[PDB]
Amino acid sequence: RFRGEHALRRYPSGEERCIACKLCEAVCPAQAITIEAEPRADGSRRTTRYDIDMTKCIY
Amino acid sequence: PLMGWASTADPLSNLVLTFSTKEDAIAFAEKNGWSYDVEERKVPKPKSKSYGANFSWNKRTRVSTK
Amino acid sequence: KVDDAKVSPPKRAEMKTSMESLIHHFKLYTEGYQVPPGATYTAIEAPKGEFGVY
Amino acid sequence: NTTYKNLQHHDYSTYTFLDLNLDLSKFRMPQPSSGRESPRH
Amino acid sequence: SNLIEVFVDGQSVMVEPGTTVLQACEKVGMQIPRFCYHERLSVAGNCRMCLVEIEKAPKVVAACAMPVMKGWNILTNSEKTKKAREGVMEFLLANHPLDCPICDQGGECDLQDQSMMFGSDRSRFLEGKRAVEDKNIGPLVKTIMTRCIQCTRCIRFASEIAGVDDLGTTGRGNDMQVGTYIEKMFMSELSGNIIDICPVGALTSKPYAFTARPWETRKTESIDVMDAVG
Amino acid sequence: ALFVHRDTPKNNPETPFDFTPENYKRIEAIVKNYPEGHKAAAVLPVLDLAQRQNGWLPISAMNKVAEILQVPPMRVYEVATFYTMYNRKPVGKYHIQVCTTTPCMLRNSDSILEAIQKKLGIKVGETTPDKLFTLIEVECLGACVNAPMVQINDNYYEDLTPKDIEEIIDELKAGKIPKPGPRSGRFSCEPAGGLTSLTEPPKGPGFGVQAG
Amino acid sequence: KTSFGSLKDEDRIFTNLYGRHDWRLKGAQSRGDWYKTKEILLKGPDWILGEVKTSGLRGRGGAGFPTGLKWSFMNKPSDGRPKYLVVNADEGEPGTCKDREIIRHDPHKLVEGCLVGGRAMGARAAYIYIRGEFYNEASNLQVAIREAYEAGLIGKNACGSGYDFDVFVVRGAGAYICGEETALIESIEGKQGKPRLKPPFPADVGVFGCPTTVANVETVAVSPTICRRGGAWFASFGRERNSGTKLFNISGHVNNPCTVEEEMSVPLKELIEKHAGGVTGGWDNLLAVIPGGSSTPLIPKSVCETVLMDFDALIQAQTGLGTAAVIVMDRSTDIVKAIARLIEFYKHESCGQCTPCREGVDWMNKVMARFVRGDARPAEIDSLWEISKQIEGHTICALGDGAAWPVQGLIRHFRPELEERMQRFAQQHQ
Ligand SMILES: Cc1cc2nc3c(=O)[nH]c(=O)nc-3n(C[C@H](O)[C@H](O)[C@H](O)COP(=O)(O)O)c2cc1C
Ligand code: SF4
Ligand code: SF4
Ligand code: SF4
Ligand code: SF4
Ligand code: FES
Ligand code: FES
Repeated sequence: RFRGEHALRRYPSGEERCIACKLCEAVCPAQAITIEAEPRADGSRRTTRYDIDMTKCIY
Repeated sequence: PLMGWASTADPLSNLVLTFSTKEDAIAFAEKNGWSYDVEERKVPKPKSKSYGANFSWNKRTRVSTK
Repeated sequence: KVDDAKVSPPKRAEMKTSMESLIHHFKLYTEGYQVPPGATYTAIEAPKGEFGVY
Repeated sequence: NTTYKNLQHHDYSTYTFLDLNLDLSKFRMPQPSSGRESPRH
Repeated sequence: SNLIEVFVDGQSVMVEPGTTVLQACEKVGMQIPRFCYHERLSVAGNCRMCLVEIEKAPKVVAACAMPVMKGWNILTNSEKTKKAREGVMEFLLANHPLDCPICDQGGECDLQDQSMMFGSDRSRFLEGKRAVEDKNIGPLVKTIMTRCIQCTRCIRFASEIAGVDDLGTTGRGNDMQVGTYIEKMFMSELSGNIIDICPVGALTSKPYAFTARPWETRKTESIDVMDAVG
Repeated sequence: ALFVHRDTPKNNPETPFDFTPENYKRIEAIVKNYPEGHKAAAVLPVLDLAQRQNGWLPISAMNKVAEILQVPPMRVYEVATFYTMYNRKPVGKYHIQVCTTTPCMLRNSDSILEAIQKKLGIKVGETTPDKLFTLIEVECLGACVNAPMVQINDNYYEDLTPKDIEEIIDELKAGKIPKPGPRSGRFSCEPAGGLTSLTEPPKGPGFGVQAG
Repeated sequence: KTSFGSLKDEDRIFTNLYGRHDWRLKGAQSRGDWYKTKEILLKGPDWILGEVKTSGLRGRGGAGFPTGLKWSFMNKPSDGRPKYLVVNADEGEPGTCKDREIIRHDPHKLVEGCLVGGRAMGARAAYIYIRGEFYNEASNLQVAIREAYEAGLIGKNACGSGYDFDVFVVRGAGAYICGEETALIESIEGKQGKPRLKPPFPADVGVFGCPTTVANVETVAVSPTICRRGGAWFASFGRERNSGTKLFNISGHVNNPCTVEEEMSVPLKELIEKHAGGVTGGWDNLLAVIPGGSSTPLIPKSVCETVLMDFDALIQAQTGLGTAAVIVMDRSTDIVKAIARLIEFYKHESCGQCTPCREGVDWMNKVMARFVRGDARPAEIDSLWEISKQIEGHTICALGDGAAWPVQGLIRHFRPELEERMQRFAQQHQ
């Protein structure tokens, strides 16, 4: 249970696991997350901009 | 211009000061010097509604759905 | 943890199938739980000394 | 009397309820009106 | 000269004739929690949330639609008032789907706020949880109809402000689909004002749909244009 | 069972649909029974006329009833989706209601359900690859005091057994129709022992009353 | 005071159970209709209400509200808004045939009684609501209306005297909820049948805004008999709160299941075996007995051998007496299965106004499925007990309450079969 790299996951042969539900930026105690979300042409709600500052991220 | 963020040259941009009466608000603002715009408080206006009036006979307030 | 789930968030199983535990997870991490008004103080023994917090 | 005095019900066609309502539409006192003819007029 | 005496937990206050328990309880500051009642429309009673143990009565009664006899005492903070709220709030979340991320009312739900502040925590109702598939009401209003808690707020708004009469209840028991039966894309005026009426995340804005969740955005006073009324 | 319309023509307004002027006279009798000011109260009997006229109501029937009673159609769509006697699917000539809940199910309607199933072939709740055999089981009707019951087009059949099922259904194939009343003798809802009811010809107004 | 009471002949309030001398107003006159009614009418409605509260009519249909209080609320001074009388004639509580017998064999006493009620409270027109199941009996009612109009004595200027009174008939469309007290009113209004809120009473706002009321059919039938007969002659049969004659019907599981008039109390063993054949398999074969119908908790064997049949008695047994289905059920079926099917009926007919009945009957339907298959833990059966404590009375109508009570009675009495069922499912999966 080390806390390192800030990686993402994805579904089994599937798309991006993030819904862009903004909880991580709502909790991020130095606000280093920056989420701007949009839907795409499909209909499932997704993102546009998912930025982690590594400076502010206290891990 | 590197990340698409909204910087500002406004240190005062995220002040908020929640008070309890208009008098002390104005007293503080004039005590600390800068100008101020007062908008007045607006309660919801009390009404006169009843379920029997939603069951009218020759009055047009009629529920029409349920 | 406490079983008073309105303070500590629940765990993953009930989180992935509840409704109340999902809502509690969601709002508990967005807003933060409400804390009744008043001023407290306490102090424990840090290995320095009186670690007090007010 | 131990015989089924009915079967007067037996002949009833599927229109007869509205037939009886149809023919018994005399002495219809005015079903008292009120202001507008309808809730929305 | 046209007064009614009530005690709100001992604190006396005076009530105009014919009004509700709820307007006087909101007169002393205690907002009894509500779902079907909203002051711009008539009074349904179908959300049942406003039960309050009003004395010398074994049956706990609604407060959005109670005539106010002289000399009440209105017990809000009792035992079985809380037990009735626990029961009702546990009943709402049975057939409501786990959508609070992809719901568009994360900061602005009503089940979320009032079920934190009034409800249970350990859920039950282990299996089941039916779902009603959505409709296509109008391309300006995105519409999910599994989250409809059938609260009959959009219906009364239609028939009593819009006058359009296109939304109806359909069915019995658990199966009450709410909408227009005939594949008609409902288009009328003030249909943009229905996404502010629907208290839960079941009628959202279509063009706004998935760009922000409302704790980030700051709120600011301004004056309208394009109509001469503001 | 799919409470949104989704046209599928042989529906799809306008399906051409109109009544008989005799039925128009029924219409005016019906909305002249109710008081003026509340014309919208005869929606269900007008819709009953539409069903009894044309065995199931299409959507153009609902537009017709709405323009006749000068209402928005949405109330008619509510009342159509709300009740039981109005079947928005097209049905056959004869309709079958196999009623079975509390005495009806415990007095072995499952024998009758098996009999109806393996005589007719089409499964429970469904329709048939001909007319006159839209079979649905239903909940309680009221006439419980006998064997579990059958409603066909405004008629009953009680005191059942699969040989009577064979007979009645072969005769509805043939076109001949037996009685609404009970079977196994006992010509009404009777105490079926040795007539434990009243026996004497009752007196009525003749004997001791008071103030009249 | 009687020793628990039984049928004493000719003290039957209404004869002609079935198929008697004719089916006619002439036979109604021979059996006791249209006799000296004008002298009762022209004394003033206050004396009619005095006659009824002298008789002390307990209200029927399984509620308990006495008729005298209701129709004494109906003594409002008549304003510009007319007064209406609504005769309810659905048969819920599956097992019923309460007034199916009455409206199939004698509509005339109902016509007499609705005339009585229309005089007795200032009513002006009476709408009679028949269930949609009953086209043929409804047309019998239509023939009787034609006979009473063709007599020229109801309709306009009744009994000769200048007193018009019109009566109509509205069909049902199939519901349990149209039988209730207020969803009836708005089902007549053309909107879909859904109850209102109670503290605006029907006697203040009713059908479109009229001071109206709703009578059960047995009240309509008993009304002109007590008007034409003596005061408290009705009251001589049974106790003091409840009084009079009632249809106790075994529609269910005995040899020759049938319907009988009796007095207000009866010993239950006489009631079951000494009138209607015998119990299927004898007295000791049955598992239990439900009184009332379907909105009533069960009564087990050790309670059914001793308890008399009064309204106060079934209050003392924590149940509620309704009508027409006071029946046994055998050990040979599982009472869990029977009550679970009744819960499925409750789901299939309930309106969707109140949240709690909607979702409570949803859970209880699925949980009784998981009990018939037996796939739960004992905390689930106490969970069902807790939720049946939550639902009760927290709705508009009493369908939710009458869904609370059977689960209650099953939990209060028949725990051991539930435990053995769950144990056998453990033996099955293991
Ligand atoms: C759960 C419920 C079901 C009812 N079902 C029926 C019914 O099937 N038929 C009927 O005539 N009345 C029905 N009623 C109404 C009662 O019979 C009620 O007692 C009636 O409105 C007046 O009867 P009373 O004045 O003699 O007590 C129902 C009421 C409730 C609460
Ligand atoms: S927005 Fe944040 S919390 Fe939500 S799915 Fe994406 S990474 Fe997870
Ligand atoms: S769509 Fe929304 S406002 Fe309308 S009944 Fe459903 S939950 Fe209420
Ligand atoms: S309305 Fe939206 S936020 Fe509220 S409980 Fe439903 S899915 Fe969650
Ligand atoms: S308890 Fe159920 S059936 Fe009764 S009024 Fe409420 S929602 Fe309707
Ligand atoms: S607020 Fe919905 S019931 Fe009173
Ligand atoms: S249950 Fe079959 S008719 Fe009542």
